[PDB]
Order: sequence, then structure tokens, then C-alpha cells
Amino acid sequence: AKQSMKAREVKRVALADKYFAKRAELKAIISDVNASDEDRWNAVLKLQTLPRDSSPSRQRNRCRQTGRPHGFLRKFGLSRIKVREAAMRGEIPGLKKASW
Amino acid sequence: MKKDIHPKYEEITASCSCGNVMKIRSTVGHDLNLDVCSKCHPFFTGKQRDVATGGRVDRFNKRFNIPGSK
Repeated sequence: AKQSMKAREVKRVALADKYFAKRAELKAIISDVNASDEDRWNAVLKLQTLPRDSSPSRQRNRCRQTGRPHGFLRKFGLSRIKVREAAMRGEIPGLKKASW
Repeated sequence: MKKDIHPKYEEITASCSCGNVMKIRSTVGHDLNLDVCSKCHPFFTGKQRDVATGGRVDRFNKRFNIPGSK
């Protein structure tokens, strides 16, 4: 509901995509078994501290536009209640129900 | 040696071994004192740089991995 939880969340998502995309084999180099006495060291954790403040692991793919805690749906940009409000009003393409 | 309530010559002096193996042993020794210790700690992260025994495939100096292979 608060603007501070929306403000944290919005900045994390544009910089998670900026910073981690170009640091996706760094993950392999410093954790996964891809190294075997090769690097495994401080010099690449010099770089993984950037995707940290803003990274997928702190971006719960939610509250980047709406002020509803949990039940978010990243595919609409919305949540439980606002998906239902927009269906009621026909503001979504193809929205019907299953009858089979 | 007593005779008025003890048998003469015993047959409870048998074998030159009495070594235990099919039962309990080394609980505080087995000839002379032992007492062991255990040190393990969570994983073998005891150093700033490890080797891997499940993956031994060579390090690429790349920046893309799953998104690198399209």
C-alpha cells in the first residue's frame, strides 16, 4: 500500500535487468562448478556487488505500478483485484471464462 | 591354594588371546587409552578458493551463460 515499497521495487527492476544480464556467467565463475581452482576469488565479487542492491533475487516481480501486497501477476502488470476490475469493464483482449 | 571350599586346579585360564571384535571395542581403549575427535564444519569452504569434484569443466571468461546460448 505504501509509496516507499513501490519506490524500492521500481528502481530494483530496471537495474536488475541492467546489471545482472551482463553478469550471468559471473554467477557460473564464482559459484557453479565451472571453476576448479580457476579464479574463485574477490576480483569478480568486485562486480557482483552491483547486481545486489538491484538484482532478480530482491525483485519479487511485483508492486512496480500497484499498491496491493502479494497476489501479483507480472503478465498483466497488476494484482487479483485489478485483473477482476478490468475484466468487469472489458479493458483486456480475449477475456472470457471456460465452459467445457 | 585353598581346598576346603575351592576346587583344585582350574580350567578357566584358557587361550592366549581375549581380543574383542564380534562385540564392543575402543569405547575408551582396547589395550591402552584412546579418545578420538571429529572436525567437519558445514561444507569444505575452508578457503577463499576451492576445487570442484562434481564439475571439472574449464572456466570461460564470458559474461553470458543461459542467455549466451541462443
